[PDB]
Amino acid sequence: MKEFYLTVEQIGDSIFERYIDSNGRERTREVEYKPSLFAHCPESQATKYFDIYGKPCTRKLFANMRDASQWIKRMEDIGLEALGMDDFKLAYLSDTYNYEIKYDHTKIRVANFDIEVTSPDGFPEPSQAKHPIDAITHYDSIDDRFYVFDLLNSPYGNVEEWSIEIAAKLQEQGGDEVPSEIIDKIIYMPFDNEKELLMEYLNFWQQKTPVILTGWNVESFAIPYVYNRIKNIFGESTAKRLSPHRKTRVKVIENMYGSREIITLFGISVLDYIDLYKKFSFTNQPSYSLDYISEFELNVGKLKYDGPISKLRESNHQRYISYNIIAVYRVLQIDAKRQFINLSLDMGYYAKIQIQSVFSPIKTWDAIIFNSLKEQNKVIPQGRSHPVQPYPGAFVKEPIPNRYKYVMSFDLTSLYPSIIRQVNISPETIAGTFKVAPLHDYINAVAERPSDVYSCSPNGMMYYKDRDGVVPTEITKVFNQRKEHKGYMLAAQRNGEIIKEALHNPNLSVDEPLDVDYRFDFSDEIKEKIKKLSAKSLNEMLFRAQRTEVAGMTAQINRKLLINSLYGALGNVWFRYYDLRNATAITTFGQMALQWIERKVNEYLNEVCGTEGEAFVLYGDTDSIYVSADKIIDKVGESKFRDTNHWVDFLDKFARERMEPAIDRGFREMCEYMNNKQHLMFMDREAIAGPPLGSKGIGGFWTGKKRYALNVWDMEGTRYAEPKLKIMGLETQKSSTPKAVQKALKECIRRMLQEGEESLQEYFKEFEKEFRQLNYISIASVSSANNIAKYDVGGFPGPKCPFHIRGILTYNRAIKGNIDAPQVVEGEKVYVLPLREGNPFGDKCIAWPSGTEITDLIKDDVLHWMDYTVLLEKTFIKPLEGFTSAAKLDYEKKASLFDMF
DNA sequence: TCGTATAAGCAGTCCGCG
DNA sequence: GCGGACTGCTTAT
Ligand SMILES: Nc1ncnc2c1ncn2[C@H]1C[C@H](O)[C@@H](COP(=O)(O)OP(=O)(O)OP(=O)(O)O)O1
Ligand SMILES: [Ca+2]
Ligand SMILES: [Ca+2]
Ligand SMILES: [Ca+2]
Ligand SMILES: [Ca+2]
Ligand SMILES: [Ca+2]
Ligand SMILES: [Ca+2]
Ligand SMILES: [Ca+2]
Repeated sequence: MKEFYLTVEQIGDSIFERYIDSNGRERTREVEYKPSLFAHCPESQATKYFDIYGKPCTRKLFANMRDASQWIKRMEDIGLEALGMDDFKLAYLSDTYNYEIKYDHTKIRVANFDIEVTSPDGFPEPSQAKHPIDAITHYDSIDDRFYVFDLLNSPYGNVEEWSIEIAAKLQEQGGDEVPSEIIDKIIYMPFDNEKELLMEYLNFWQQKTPVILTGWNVESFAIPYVYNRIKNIFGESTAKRLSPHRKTRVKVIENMYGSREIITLFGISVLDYIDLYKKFSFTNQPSYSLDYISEFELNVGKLKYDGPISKLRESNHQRYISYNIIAVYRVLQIDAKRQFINLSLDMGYYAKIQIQSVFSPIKTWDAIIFNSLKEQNKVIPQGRSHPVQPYPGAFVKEPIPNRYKYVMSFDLTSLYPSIIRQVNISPETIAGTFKVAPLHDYINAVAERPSDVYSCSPNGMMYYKDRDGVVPTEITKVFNQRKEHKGYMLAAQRNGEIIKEALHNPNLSVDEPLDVDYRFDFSDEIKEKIKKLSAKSLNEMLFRAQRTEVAGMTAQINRKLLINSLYGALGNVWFRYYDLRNATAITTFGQMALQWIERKVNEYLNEVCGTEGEAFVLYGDTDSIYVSADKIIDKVGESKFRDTNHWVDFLDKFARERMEPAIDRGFREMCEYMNNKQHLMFMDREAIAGPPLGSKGIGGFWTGKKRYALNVWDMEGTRYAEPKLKIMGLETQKSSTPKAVQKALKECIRRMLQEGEESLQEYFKEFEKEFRQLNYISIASVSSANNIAKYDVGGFPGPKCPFHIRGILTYNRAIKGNIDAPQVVEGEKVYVLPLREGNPFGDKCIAWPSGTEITDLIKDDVLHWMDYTVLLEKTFIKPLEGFTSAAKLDYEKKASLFDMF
């Protein structure tokens, strides 16, 4: 096999590299890597190294890395550019792995771990580590085993061994239902004392040293706790055995308001799954507890136990260990689904970076562009200091708030990256500027042509047309990878719909799901077989189709994230290629393109309908337009259509055969006007929306910018078995809105779009009547809680105190003196409830940590004093009134003359 | 919330608005 | 009570 790195570190003048050798063996080497850096040199001198602008460079080879660093400093003191890759370990990887890396994941040791710590006096601070570690479950991907380290004897209780037999049993037999598929994979090691537990853990760690280290909150909790606990018990040198090169750093993470400490373990790549989830999942969650996320991702039941977690070990050690094991498995189950580790390895090896650098697109892109340029003996510029400066972004059209019955939307593919490619926007392709007319003049094609030589953006920038810049070249590669995976995702989605249809008529028979690749559109043969399957097989196939879709989603959406972040990096001061001229060139062209095509689509439709000045485009945001199709439907007449799918097909065909060609012509003209290198403004039909044929549904509505709902029949070539609500921006989509309220509002919107006003009034009346029965958690609002101390004046609300922060202050007073009560963590989320006048809490709201039941001593009081009226008016009625007035509908039946009978 | 970007919505405080 | 000025938070893109 081809060799690949696992981890790389710089330690003084040595590179420490763990890698897989040609035989598949894990090795470690120390290399006295001599880095090269570059300086500009005279034109006369003959060399093979040039900077990105074609200026000649001389290579300076340093006796060691510290010399290179010292040189960079002296170059700053002199006031001269020190060119080249200043992160020497990236240069080492580039030198050592000068080919496309092909990695074998089966050879990479992925460790998933979780620890337990009993604590009476509240949260066990990792930096203190004052309490014993009494359980560690460590899953190893190479052995495929859960190693369980169990403390039998503690100052907080002596306990009996965990029993694998009870662990396996159903909860109905008094067991813990540890999943039967892992029971055989558990290696249980009980211990008489904490020191031997920890010593053995370290010896184990040494034998099976993680390359990738993950888990849930491992970076913020488990790793620092284990490290500091071993430190406190044995000394630093022993704690540093967690690093394979015996080097660690206490790393301070700085944010806006305060800071925390993590431990950097050299020669390990820590990918904390919470952090992976937050970056790559594209969710915003009310809580980030593992139970909550597991429930959301996997539909698994919450881990059940009585009493505080501080008493679970001594009261039920059996359950204590089993839940520790299960918590580790849950992260693996989430990864089997979401596949973020796979993604991180793909991105990391592609860029030739430390795998943990996938969190940073700036680092990812710096390394991709460096390797790309190195290939041509080109030399990257030095990073520079820049002041943070605002710059303009996308255009968003102000919609007329209204119902909109028939809507067809159109969307530009991967817009910002396409702009970069079309215009040829790169640090080294800048050709100069041209005198800019107001944007409106370009949109209406009355402005003078910017250039007859260069490719232009309406911000005034001109770019070379002779060759592609390194940014277009490298963004195109990842764009093309994204395209492949999105193709797989949509095929899986279309395949899902095929299964949902067949599920309407399941066969009464025993059979097995078809062995198929859901990444490809089902053939005719597969379609026939599906029509003959049982519901049990169809459901398993639907589950599998949907897992394939999710896998594709991860792969495609995060490649899209990476390429859109390359645009965003052009507007970040820490990026090597930071240039506000390039960032603005991109955003300004985007603005032009959307308004240009709006004008075009309007002109085209006014023509085919034989009108003038009619607004067919009702809305647009950044890269997408929404076309009112009412007139198109009316031109054939609703009565001519057999069913919903009939007009959906007709619109599909109108969009494909008539509008897209007009849209294409309009963008090709704009490409010529701007003299761009390559036409890449590809705008395709996205959504087809409208009410069910023969219903009183309104189809869709907008309330304002970034706030709308559509009843969608077809999305990007996926014809739904059942219409799908596409709701953007409205309270149903906000994590701050109560769960039960999101669900109720969503159903109000469903009724509006699919059934009409009367149906809506039916549902509202019932919800209003019954809502006081809803679980308090389901009707709690959610908010992040920043700067709690700032607004805390002697335990009371300071000036301008935010409503949710007031809740927390109320809560804090209610749990005063109690170090066992859950504390609200700064920067984390809270549930928030209003409180009726004259409650014992002494204020108008209370807040407690999200994902949790509120502590038992105040629960009854909260439940008794909860202000249901305020709750209803704020989270439900106000948003609903917003929706309905926008749509010219009433949620309550207005009195009429018929009330006389 | 360490980790690419801007546009823009709504809740809530504070206080004006004769 | 509603709006603007502003903070806080959260979406859409
Ligand atoms: N997370 C982000 N970071 C930076 N820029 C973004 C981000 N999301 C969107 N944008 C900008 C760049 C995008 O090209 C543009 C429109 O985005 P969006 O409608 O999500 O899809 P897209 O056109 O980028 O890809 P596609 O439509 O192919 O899925 O807005
Ligand atoms: Ca736990
Ligand atoms: Ca699209
Ligand atoms: Ca798009
Ligand atoms: Ca059938
Ligand atoms: Ca879009
Ligand atoms: Ca097309
Ligand atoms: Ca009480």
